[PDB]
Amino acid sequence: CTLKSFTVEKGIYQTSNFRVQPTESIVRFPNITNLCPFDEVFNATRFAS
Amino acid sequence: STECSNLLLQYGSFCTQLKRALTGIAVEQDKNTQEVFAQVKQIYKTPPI
Repeated sequence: CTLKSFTVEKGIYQTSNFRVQPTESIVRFPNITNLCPFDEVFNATRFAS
Repeated sequence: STECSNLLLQYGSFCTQLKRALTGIAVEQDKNTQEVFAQVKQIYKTPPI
């Protein structure tokens, strides 16, 4: 593929790059259980002028 | 970045040019040492005395 030829002569050739694929994924987020009172802002009486 | 990896393929084969260019330099470095330090056919060892 790299040499663009079916026949390849003796030698050593750079071909591509290899890397370890990640096994899995980890997510670490802050652990605060309080629901954030967005609802209190929208659900209200007459808004500020 | 996987998305960036997708974008890189679009730009072209610029990497292959660099790999070819850098490889030629690397080969020449080994050749330079060969011409200077390898000019004797047989290794000579000094006499014990």
